[PDB]
Amino acid sequence: MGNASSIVQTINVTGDGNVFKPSAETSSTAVPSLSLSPGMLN
Amino acid sequence: MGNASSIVQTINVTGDGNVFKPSAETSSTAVPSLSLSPGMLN
Amino acid sequence: WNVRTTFLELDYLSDGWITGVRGDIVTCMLSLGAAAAGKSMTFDAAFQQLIKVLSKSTANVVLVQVNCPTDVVRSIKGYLEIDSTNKRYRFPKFGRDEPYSDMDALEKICRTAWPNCSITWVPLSYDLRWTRLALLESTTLSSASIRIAELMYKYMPIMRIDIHGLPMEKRGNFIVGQNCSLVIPGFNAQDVFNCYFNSALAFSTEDVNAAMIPQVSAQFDATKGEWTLDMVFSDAGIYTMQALVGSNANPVSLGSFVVDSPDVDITD
Amino acid sequence: PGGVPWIAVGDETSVTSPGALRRMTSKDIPYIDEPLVVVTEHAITNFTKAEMALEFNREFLDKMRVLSVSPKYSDLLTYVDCYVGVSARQALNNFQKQVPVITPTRQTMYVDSIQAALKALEKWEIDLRVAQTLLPTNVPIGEVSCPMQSVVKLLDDQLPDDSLIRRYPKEAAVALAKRNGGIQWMDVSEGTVMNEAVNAVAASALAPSASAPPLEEKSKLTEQAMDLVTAAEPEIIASLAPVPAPVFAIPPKPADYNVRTLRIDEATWLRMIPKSMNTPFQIQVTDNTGTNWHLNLRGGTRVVNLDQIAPMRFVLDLGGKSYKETSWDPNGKKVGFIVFQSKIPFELWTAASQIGQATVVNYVQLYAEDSSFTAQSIIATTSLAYNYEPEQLNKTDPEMNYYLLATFIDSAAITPTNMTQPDVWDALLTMSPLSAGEVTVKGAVVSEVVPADLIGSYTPESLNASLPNDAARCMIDRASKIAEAIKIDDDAGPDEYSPNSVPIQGQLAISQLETGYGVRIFNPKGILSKIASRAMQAFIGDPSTIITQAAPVLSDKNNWIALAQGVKTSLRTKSLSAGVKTAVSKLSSSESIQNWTQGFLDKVSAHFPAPKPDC
Amino acid sequence: PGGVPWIAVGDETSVTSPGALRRMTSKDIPETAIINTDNSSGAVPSESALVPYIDEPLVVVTEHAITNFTKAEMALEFNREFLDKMRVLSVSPKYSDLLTYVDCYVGVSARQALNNFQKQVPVITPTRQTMYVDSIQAALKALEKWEIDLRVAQTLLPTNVPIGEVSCPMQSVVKLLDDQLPDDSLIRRYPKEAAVALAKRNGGIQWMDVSEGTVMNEAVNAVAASALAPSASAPPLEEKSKLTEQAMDLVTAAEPEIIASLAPVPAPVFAIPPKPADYNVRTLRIDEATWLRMIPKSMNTPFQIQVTDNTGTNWHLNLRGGTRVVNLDQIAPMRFVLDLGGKSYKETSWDPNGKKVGFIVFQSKIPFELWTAASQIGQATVVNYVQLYAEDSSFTAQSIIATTSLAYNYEPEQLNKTDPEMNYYLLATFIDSAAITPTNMTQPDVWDALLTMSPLSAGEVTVKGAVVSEVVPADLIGSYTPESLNASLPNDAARCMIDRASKIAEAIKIDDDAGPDEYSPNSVPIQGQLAISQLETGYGVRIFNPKGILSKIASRAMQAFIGDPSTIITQAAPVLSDKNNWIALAQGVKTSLRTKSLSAGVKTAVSKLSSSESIQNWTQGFLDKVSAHFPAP
Amino acid sequence: MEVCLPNGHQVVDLINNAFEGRVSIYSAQEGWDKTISAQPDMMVCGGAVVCMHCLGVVGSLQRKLKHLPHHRCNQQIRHQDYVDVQFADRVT
Repeated sequence: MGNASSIVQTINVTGDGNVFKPSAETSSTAVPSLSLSPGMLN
Repeated sequence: MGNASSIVQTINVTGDGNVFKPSAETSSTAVPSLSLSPGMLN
Repeated sequence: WNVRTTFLELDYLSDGWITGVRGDIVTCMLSLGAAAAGKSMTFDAAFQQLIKVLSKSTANVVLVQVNCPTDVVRSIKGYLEIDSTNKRYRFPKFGRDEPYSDMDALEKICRTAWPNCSITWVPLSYDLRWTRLALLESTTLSSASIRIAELMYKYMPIMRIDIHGLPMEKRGNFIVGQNCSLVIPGFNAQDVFNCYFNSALAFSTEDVNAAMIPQVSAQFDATKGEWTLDMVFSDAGIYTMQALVGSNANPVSLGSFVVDSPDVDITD
Repeated sequence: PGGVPWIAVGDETSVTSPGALRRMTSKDIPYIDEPLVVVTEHAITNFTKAEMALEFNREFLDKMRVLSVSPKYSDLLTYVDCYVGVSARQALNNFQKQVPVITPTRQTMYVDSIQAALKALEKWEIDLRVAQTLLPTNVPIGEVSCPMQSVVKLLDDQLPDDSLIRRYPKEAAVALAKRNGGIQWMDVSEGTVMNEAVNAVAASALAPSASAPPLEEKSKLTEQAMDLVTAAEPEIIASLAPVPAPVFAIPPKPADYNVRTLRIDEATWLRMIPKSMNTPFQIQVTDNTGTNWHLNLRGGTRVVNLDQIAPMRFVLDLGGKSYKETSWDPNGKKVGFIVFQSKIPFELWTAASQIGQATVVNYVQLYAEDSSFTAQSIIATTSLAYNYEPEQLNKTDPEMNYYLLATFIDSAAITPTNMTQPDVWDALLTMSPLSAGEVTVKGAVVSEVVPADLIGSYTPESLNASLPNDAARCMIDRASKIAEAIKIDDDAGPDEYSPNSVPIQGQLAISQLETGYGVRIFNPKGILSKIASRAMQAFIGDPSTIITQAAPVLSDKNNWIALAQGVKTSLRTKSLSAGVKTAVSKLSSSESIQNWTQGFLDKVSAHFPAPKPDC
Repeated sequence: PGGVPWIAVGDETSVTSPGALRRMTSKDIPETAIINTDNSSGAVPSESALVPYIDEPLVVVTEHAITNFTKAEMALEFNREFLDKMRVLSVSPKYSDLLTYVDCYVGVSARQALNNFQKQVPVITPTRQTMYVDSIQAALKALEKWEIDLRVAQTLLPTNVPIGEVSCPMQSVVKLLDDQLPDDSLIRRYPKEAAVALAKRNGGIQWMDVSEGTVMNEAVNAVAASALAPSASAPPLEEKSKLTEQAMDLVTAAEPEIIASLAPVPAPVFAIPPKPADYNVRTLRIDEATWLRMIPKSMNTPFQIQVTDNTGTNWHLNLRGGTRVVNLDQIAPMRFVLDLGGKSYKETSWDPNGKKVGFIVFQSKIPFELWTAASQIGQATVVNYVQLYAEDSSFTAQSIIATTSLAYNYEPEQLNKTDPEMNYYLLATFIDSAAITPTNMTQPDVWDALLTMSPLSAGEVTVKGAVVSEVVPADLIGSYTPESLNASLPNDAARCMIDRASKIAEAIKIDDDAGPDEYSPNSVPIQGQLAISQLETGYGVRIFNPKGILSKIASRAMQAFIGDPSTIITQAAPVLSDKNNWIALAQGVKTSLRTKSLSAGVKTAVSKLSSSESIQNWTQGFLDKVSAHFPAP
Repeated sequence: MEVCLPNGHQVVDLINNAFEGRVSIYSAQEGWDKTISAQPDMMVCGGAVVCMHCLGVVGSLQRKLKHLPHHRCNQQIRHQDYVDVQFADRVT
């Protein structure tokens, strides 16, 4: 999370009313790996 | 398996005419694995 | 379910499982007597085994329904019979049988297990708050059944043990009219005590002569740092104690004790 | 498609526009509002397969009164026309019709329902697996037969007493028929029997042909070989340019040494006072707790030097040694480590003025027992531990010198004439690195290493006296994977040319044709083919030959680079193929296993005899 | 969708129960039969007496199978020229011409299939699928030697450069390839076919046309090449994906949650295939090895006993002060091998050559220390024995014992274990058919020899020398001194935990590339814990450190873990002994790996690019050599 | 910081080194010197430094300790549980 600065026009990092509720169902993911095998692309 | 009895039935486990003949072209699998990578599913 | 709700299929008096459960307050109601009768063992051995398994737990408060008399031994004809030679509660409405023991043994066991615990005997007689669980459930009550329940609870109290509590000791014979003493450690010369008997202030130490008990006195010893209370009671029952320390508005609660009626032997 | 759906807030839109997009919610479909997520095709297909994995056991699921209605994932997906993408720019650039969307709550409920059914089916699944495995139900090649009544008799005979088949035999029969197409049940009402399996494509993928191995095995082996070579990172170990140490290093392993038996010239991480000093002296050292210990130094004393060594942990064991002298007894004595730091070099030390700042870091007590030899005593096993972490010291001043010594200590002064042993270094030492990002060469830390110059430079003694974090061991452990992959990918016998040995042959031919100093020689193509074959075989049988000095062909650099590139350029150009010898051997072995299975089924039929024909 | 097709049992399009559906066959769809096959491959016989006419079932083919078999056929199409030369399979199989498209019910069971009606699904019989697989497999089988020779031709000289481009006149390449290629090769017999095949596989090779003149790229696999190619600033995409996937697989195998549990975990779930261990029983210290016993020392009355093996032969042996035995209770099954090679056991009054050494097992209710006069021995028999041999020794005027492999298996199930009072012991010593006089033989035993123990089970775990039913993995951290680790049994829990954590260490090293004292995403989990812990209140003097010192300490902790993975077990470890740091690191590894987005490290990328450029330079030099020593006309 | 118990052989070493009169004892007011009697705070047992308020291993000889390091202590050990070893050391 951002730090050492606050901006409230749109999203106040340091303001009230924000939620920090980690859960098993929500988890966290990006794009780690794909399918780039030579035989399947052609 | 085992032995049983019913007044009306469709198949006979202990009866006659059943086939047990394993083959290479037949084999046996159910669903050993599935591809559920985080990169693929989004 | 929404929060953790676990069900386990195993006897609780067996060993090898209390290391791995998470809890702070332990509840055991109407199970110990039947379990002890099923295995055909004395109540002392059953309580010893239960305390042994609960020693290794992480609990803070223990609430156990116990077979033990908190008054003179008398029989309630038709609902409970007491056999004293062979310590034995018999329940004729259900045709059942259970053993029982005394306050001294259970207190000694708990004091051995937890050297600085506080034992209280939960007072539920004379109280009508539990009726909130009956009238609000569309259930019809009667007064005579309530009285029978009070008289049965007189012999089946709830023992509440607080593991990290304030020790105190009993000296005299807690009988109506006799001399009974309390020895309370861990307090200073500015502290205050007050006792409660059925939601009414029986006595205090701020104003000794303004008490409602026949005779009360209090002394302090500085070398031992102890408070000595000498009392003579008039009414049997269960009394609770509280302590006020310094200028605090929240009072620290001590245990409770039981005052018994005189003998019932009559002749002509 | 993927990401999330969006809705235009205004009429004005373009490829790159400020604002103009808001996320869709449950209000926009026809109160609690939840976001929507676009579902891909991969998820749909995989979840449908997961559902049918449950549907194999419908008869049992219906006997037990669970899962009356199937999940049917394709009901939960809602089709809509909208901008789709992960961000607003991508959504602005895209527009698709009939994308499927769902809310997280419904997805969680769906997956929970599948998991609940799978939890309820577990014991049934294990029971069917036991029933299938109890007697051979699959054969590598061909076809074998056995009467069914004998099989059911054996199953009734040997199945466990709590098996759920003994409670539901007809349902188990139908389930086995679904899984295995060999087990077929005749239809009584009509007198017809035929295959009732639902898995007939993977069966064809896993089946051998008349003369060739299965496709799946070939594809899997090729993929495994490529994965091993890719992990080996050919570019790093073929580099002719410096590469940083953190990139080159891989997790290290301990090493075992004997300090006394080593020679000074090979091992450059040791310092010994010259033997010509001829006089001893004694010093007093204070440990961290203020205790005083007296120890003696003399000629021949050896110390490990801690300057150019990476953070390292030393564990020492004295077990089996005697250290028993005419006027000394090892029983009840004490041995310990001492760390010296001084501005005077070790070889110049003559008096206590030169010992610098000293400290007894660790110490133990020695216990002695009778040994195998008569009237001889040996010491019990000890584990003296020290952790050289340099950063805890003052490494700012350059003139400082650090040394490590291990020897006897005592609270009283040790008489020089009683004990003439220099130290206790004649014992088994185990060194293990503590930093996996720093590497040494020949006994000194190096900032970067050149992989193309380590090859063909170590004599056997130099390789012995290496520290555990040497670059040579990283090279060996990074070439071993290539060796294993080549062995998986090849079946060439003695002196048989293979696509994995010819790059060396081409390099040898070119090098032969060049002009250089020496007596020029010429060879045919056959001799070069044999030479390359022997070189590759020696590499495979011993991955530590590239670095060993004066190797036949692999000491050179061009040969190594050519081989490393050849591995990739050969593995990448296969078409689902296998060796000739491998194929024929697989066929013969499979036929032998088929014959053994058929014989076992004949034995099964001989016992548990089937009813004789009725009429 | 997959499974099988289903049809109505004849009802008037009113299917309101799973009892009105029956499985479709080839009679209901006559185009799927064996006689309606187009037979373009010539496989099916044309004689009418040989083609069978029976009812086969139907299965549904899914898109994955369609695409993969379609690419399998193009694998064959890479070699059409040679396949033409041998008159093999003149017409392409064309899988899509075998399927039949039907509107039906689709499913595995009738209840599911009833509520799922689909249109235009492709079905096929098992027989035609098997025939198609066989045709491709035979075509593949006919090309083994040709493919091998083609690969040899490609790999003889480098045809691929890691980055950039290289060049050479093709006449020089052809001269070299004629000079070096083997005579057995089919390239020499069929040159043009090989040239066309190589031009299809490799885009570098381009053949000029004599009739017209245009020379152009003709490879058919450019997309895969671009997926493999490196940009001039980053590594290839596929390599990054492969590396990250391998690291994720290692983390998954290591079971990060098992090795971080705060509640008891059963022994079979925690265990892994173990390894043997070696010991010297005489050199061990009894207070460290809790699994040995020893008769009290300074005893001055040796005694003799007799004992008989399972063949009834009587044997004499003697126990004295100092004799050691091994507890055979509460250690799980285990196999012992004892080897005396290299030891002497030589005295003036006794010579080992020709003597016999044996394993002897004792059962008694009396502790081994309180034994004397042979009355306390209890029931005992000889298990195994072997005869020694002597050879010259390096030390002058001495001799040594040749090798032995005295073996014994301990299986706790067979022995009765009826009385908990009963004790079991094992010993190894000299035995002989004549009584051994105490003066001649003084050695207490022959335990001065190498001893290898290997576990005989995979669901048994001990701690410190006694078996347990469950373990708490978070309670093993920082609880072993080094002396207690060289005296544990091979089935110890410490070894299992160390081997499991080695996979986490390998994964972190694979993913991360950081120098000394540099922060990494895999080392901040320790840092947060250190900060919060140093703020708290316990007992003793508090010390406050800034963020730089904490970052350096955390990095050093992670490095010390990676280099030596057994520090978590070791007692009094600097920072890794605390259980919070271990749990935080183990949990954070998964999150750190799962959120990479096709990326790598800066140091890796720069070094990789420099290495590849050096490789192209060397390749160009070699090609200059080839073009210079094989002149073009 | 969380701590663990010492092993058996370290306790044996402590006893042997105690009935021989060589124990090293840490007291806050006195330091590492054992000339003047005081209540112990740390004690060296078999090559480890253990806190005397809980008997959990708090450090090792390989590093120097200026005073009792910060840690988590249950503090359920009193002076009458270990005065015997102090008596043996002083008397010896």
